[PDB]
Amino acid sequence: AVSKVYARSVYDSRGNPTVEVELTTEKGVFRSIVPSGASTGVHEALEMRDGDKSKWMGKGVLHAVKNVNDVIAPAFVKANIDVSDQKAVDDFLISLDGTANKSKLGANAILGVSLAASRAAAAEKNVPLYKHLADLSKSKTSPYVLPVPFLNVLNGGSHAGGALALQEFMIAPTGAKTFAEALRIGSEVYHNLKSLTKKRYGASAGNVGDEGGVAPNIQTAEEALDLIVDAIKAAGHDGKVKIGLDCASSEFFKDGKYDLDFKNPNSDKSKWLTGPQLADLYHSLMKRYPIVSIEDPFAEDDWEAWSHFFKTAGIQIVADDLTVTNPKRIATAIEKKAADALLLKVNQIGTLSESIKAAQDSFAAGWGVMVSHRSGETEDTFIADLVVGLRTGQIKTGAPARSERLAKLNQLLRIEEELGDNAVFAGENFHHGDKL
Amino acid sequence: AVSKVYARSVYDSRGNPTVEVELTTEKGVFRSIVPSGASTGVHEALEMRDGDKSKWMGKGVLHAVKNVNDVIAPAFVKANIDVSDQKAVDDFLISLDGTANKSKLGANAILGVSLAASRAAAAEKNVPLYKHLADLSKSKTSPYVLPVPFLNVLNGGSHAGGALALQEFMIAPTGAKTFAEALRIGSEVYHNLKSLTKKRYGASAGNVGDEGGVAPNIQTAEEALDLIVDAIKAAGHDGKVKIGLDCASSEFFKDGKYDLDFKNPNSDKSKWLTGPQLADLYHSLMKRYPIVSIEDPFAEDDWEAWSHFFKTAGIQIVADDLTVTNPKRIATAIEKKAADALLLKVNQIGTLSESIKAAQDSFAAGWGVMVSHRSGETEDTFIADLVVGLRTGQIKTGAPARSERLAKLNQLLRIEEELGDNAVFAGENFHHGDKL
Ligand SMILES: [Zn+2]
Ligand SMILES: [Zn+2]
Repeated sequence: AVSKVYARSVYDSRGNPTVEVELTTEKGVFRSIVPSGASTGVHEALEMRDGDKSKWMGKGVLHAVKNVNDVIAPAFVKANIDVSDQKAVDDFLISLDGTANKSKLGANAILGVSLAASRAAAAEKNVPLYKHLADLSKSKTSPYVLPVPFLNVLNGGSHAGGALALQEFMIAPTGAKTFAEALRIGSEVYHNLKSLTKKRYGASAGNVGDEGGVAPNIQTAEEALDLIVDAIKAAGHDGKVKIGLDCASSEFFKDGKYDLDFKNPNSDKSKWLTGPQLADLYHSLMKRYPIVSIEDPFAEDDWEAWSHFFKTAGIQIVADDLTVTNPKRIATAIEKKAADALLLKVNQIGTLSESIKAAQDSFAAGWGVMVSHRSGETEDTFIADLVVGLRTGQIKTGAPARSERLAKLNQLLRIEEELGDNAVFAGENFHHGDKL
Repeated sequence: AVSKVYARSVYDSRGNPTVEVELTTEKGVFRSIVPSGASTGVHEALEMRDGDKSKWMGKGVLHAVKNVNDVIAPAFVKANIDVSDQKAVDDFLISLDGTANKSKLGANAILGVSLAASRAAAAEKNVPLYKHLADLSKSKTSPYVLPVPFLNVLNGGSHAGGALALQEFMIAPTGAKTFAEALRIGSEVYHNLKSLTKKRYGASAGNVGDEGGVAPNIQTAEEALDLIVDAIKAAGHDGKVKIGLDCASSEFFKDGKYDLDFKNPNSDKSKWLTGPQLADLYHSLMKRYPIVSIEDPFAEDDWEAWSHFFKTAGIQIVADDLTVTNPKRIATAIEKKAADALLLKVNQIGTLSESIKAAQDSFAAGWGVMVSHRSGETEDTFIADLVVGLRTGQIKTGAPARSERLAKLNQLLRIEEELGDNAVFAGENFHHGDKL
C-alpha cells in the first residue's frame, strides 16, 4: 500500500528545474523524474511553472512540487488505491485536478505520480517494468519487440544558423539484426558524421544541440542529406541505414504558404510554396535519399495538405504538432487519413493511462506509434521500458550522445540481454512493430 | 556474500562503449558504469580497448568485458571476500592483474568491480553510499560537507575554434548558503551566458561541448572572462560567483616555451612565453577577474615553473596533468610545493582504495581535493556520493547541462535534503572542506 508520496525540484538536461516524485510502498521507494513540457498549451496538458523571473528565469516548479506534497499526497495516501490498477491511479489524479488540461495541479505534478505508481506496481508484481507496461497495455509478449532507434544526427530550422528550414535529420539502422548491432552501427555513423562535420564546417560545427545532433550552418536539404549519406558510406553501412526527417513545418507556415527561407529575413514571398508545391519538393528528396519516415511535413492545422500528401506518400508519416498526443486530434487525423504514425509524448497528455489509450487507438486504426523524448530530458529511463511494453518497434530518444539520451539506449541494451530468445528486433518492420 | 559478477558493454556520454559491472549479493544487484579513461598512459592506469577499427572505430571494450566475466568473476566468487573490506577487494583485484598500470586486465575492468563492491557494502551496512565512503576514508561526519560545484561554462583551446588557448572556464557559486541555492544561481548564470553567447556570436555559438559548456570562437582570455562577468552581472549574482580556470597548458608547451596562439598555425615564436612571462600574464588576469582557482597553469613536467608561480599565487592551484592521480607524482608535487590541490580522477588510478589513499595523502599535506568527472561520463552518480564521503568541499562535474553532468548535481540535491541539519555547504571554505 502507498504510505508516502513526495516531490522535489531537480534539473533537466537543459538545466531547467523539473519535478521528481518518490512513492513509498512496503517494497521500497519508487522514483520518476518528468521531462520538460509546455506551460502554455492549447490541445496539450499544461505543466505548471512558477513564473518568478527572479528564480530560474521564471521556470521554477515550486508550485508543482507544492501541489504534489500538499495536495495530491494526503489525498492519495487516504484513498488507499491499488497501484497495480493504473487506471484507478490516473482517474484518481485527474479527478483531483478537475480540468481538461491538468492546469489546476499541473501535468508535471500529475505525471510524476502516475509513473512512480507504475514502477511501484511492477515491484509488487515482481516483474520488470516493461513486462508490467505490456500487461497494462495488453500487448503480445511472445516475443517482445525491441525498437529501431531513430537517432538525431543533425539539426536545422530554428535549431541552427544557416538557411536550412527542416528541423531534424535522424538515421534509423533498420538493417541490423539486433538492438545492440543497430546501436553500434548507429554510433559509427554518428562519429563519422561528426568528423566530416568538423572537417567541412569547422570545430564549431562539431558542438551539439539539446538532443545530441550537430548543427553546422547548412543552406539546403540536399546539403544535409548528402553529408549524412557520406557519413553512412564512410562507416561502411550503406543499405543498412535509412533516414528519417522531422520537418516541423509549422515553424515556416505563414499566410497559407511555406517559407523555406524563413530565416531570410527578406524571404521572397514569390518563393513561398503552397501545400502541393511542398509535396513535390518532398517527393523529390524521397526519390534521391533513403527516407523512410517524415514527421510534421505540413503545419498543425493544414489538414488538406496532409491528406493530399498522404495519398501518394508511400512511407511512414508521423504526426507530432498535428496531434499533440491529444485523443480528439488523433481521432480527426485518423478520420481524415492525414498520416499513419503517432509521435507519443507522455507528458503531453499527462498520465500513463491516457498515454496507453492514445497508442491503442492508433494501433486499432493501423497506425504505428513512435515513442519520444522531449527537448528537456532527464536521467530517468521510463520511455525505454515503455517502448518495449507497447511493442511499437520504434523510438526517437536522441542522438547516441548526451546521457539523458544514452540512458534510454543503455536501458534497451539491458532489456534485450535480459529477454534472450524472447525478443526480436523490429528492423524493417518498425512501422508495425505491434503486429510482429 | 558475492554470488555473481557480470559485465556488459554500454555507452558513455560521447557515444563510445564503456564497461558496466553488476555485482550480486544476498541483498540485490549493485551496478557501476565506468567513465572513459586513457588506453595509452604513462603514469596512469590504462583502460583496455579492443582496437578493432571495424567496430566502434576501434574503441570496443569487449576484451575488458571478457576480462571481467571470464577472468575476474570466477576468481572473485571463489575468494569469498568481505565487500565491506574495500582494501581487501582492491588488493585482490590488483593482485589478479599484477601490473603497475592495470594493463593486464584493464583499469576499466578493475574499476567497475571495485565500485560495485562499495555499493554492495553500503547495502549490507544499511547506509547511504556517501556514509559508507565516509567510513572507508575515515572522514568527519559531524557535519557532512556539500561541495561548491565548479561548473564548466565556456571552453577554449583544443575544444574550440578561435585563438583562445586556455581550455576551460568554470563558475563556482561560493557565495550561496546551500548546495540547492549554489546550483540555482549557477544555472541562472549559465542560461544568461548562453543568451549572451547566441546574441554576440550566433546561434552556432550556443551549441555545447562534451561537458556542457559553450565554445564560441573567442580570441583572447580577456574576451572570455568579460563574457562571463557580463553573464554573472546579467543574472544579478555579482559577488556570489567566482571563476575557476583550467589552462591545460601542456597543450601549448613547445620548445621549453608556451605558445598562446598554438592554433596559429604560423604562430610567431618571437611571441612564445617562458614560465616566468606566463606567470605575469596570469597575475594580470588574477588582478582583474574574480579567479579563485587555476588548474594546470604550467606543463606536466615543468616543475620549476609551478614552484615559481606557487610562491606568489595566493589562490588554489590544481594539479591535473601534473599528477594524473599518481601517488609517486603527488608525492613529488607536494615535495616541490608545486601546487595545493589535487584533481582526483578515480579511473586514472583504477581502484576506489587507491583513490581514497591519494586524497588522504593530499589532505595530510594540507592540499584541497577536487573530485572530477571525465570527458566521457555516464548516468552513474558515484562521484556525487564520493565528494560528500571524502568531505572535499569541491567537485568539477560539468556544466548544468547534459544529464551525465546533472545526474551528479541532482544526486547532491538529494543528499543535501536527506542530511537536513547534518550538512553544511563549503561556500568560501571550499579549498579546505576536509577541515570544516
Ligand atoms: Zn516533431
Ligand atoms: Zn584539467
